[PDB]
Amino acid sequence: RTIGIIGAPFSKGQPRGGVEEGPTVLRKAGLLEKLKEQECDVKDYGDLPFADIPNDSPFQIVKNPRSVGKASEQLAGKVAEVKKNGRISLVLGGDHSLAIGSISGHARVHPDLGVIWVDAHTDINTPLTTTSGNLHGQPVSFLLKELKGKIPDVPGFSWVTPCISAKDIVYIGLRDVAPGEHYILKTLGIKYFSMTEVDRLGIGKVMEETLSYLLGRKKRPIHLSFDVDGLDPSFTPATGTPVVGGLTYREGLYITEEIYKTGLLSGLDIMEVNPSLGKTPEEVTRTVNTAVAITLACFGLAREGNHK
Ligand SMILES: N[C@@H](CCCC[B-](O)(O)O)C(=O)O
Ligand SMILES: [Mn+2]
Ligand SMILES: [Mn+2]
Repeated sequence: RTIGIIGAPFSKGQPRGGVEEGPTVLRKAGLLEKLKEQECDVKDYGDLPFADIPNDSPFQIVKNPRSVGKASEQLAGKVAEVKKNGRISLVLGGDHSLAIGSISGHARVHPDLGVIWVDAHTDINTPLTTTSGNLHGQPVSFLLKELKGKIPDVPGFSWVTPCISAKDIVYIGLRDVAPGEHYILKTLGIKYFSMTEVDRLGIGKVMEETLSYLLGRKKRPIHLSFDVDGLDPSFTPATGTPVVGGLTYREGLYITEEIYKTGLLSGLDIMEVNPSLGKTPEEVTRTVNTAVAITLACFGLAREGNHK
């Protein structure tokens, strides 16, 4: 379970911009260092410099498409790289649009990967369903095979090619899903566990089924794209789109303690942490701390204890 820290200080996937200064708060909070206290082999590929694109006019109402499509394309090759090194890719990111390039490059080296998406939103808006233009709520849209042919030609993404099927992804923690997104959910038959199902089943059963839905016929690679807003705002408040009634600190730790234990963690994304959105000093450290703990759990830190 070797690690390949990959920093993606990107933000042009939504309005607020301090999200790109996240690989910093995390890195400085002690991430890579605390990972060493664990039997983790860690190699930091440094922060990915995402040069700006000055000339990036809206495509229809889709914002910074070329800036977003390039930074995702940039990450795709960088993630493919650490993956072709026998390392789990750790993507400390800015916004969640980077999951287009994150999952994409992972699939290049591992086309049989299953995606586990922890979020309050499904982020499955097509350039035609979305009503905000923020590309951070459309990433799953560019990634699914079923929908290609329904995904227009947004400038900057011609390097993309649907890598996963609707049946290779699960959603945990949904509580804010748009009408266009819900129809794509039900239509393509995407398996998901919104907050209603976590409430009915308990995260224990929720996690049992998720993994069994993904590793039932073959023990295939798992891609955990974790959005900190999946967790309730009382834990990770320094985030762009917070919704009440979210996953608890403990459920945040339970989801990842279980995933780790499969030994199949292959790729991970810690997205949407924005310090500047913390209305107070301890709001930023509580978001970053909850983000560091989710990461450590993904790599072995167990609440019951650990011993050499
Ligand atoms: N569906 C809204 C919200 C997106 C939420 C994105 B996320 O998961 O990265 O916080 C939009 O399309 O702009
Ligand atoms: Mn998201
Ligand atoms: Mn979200």
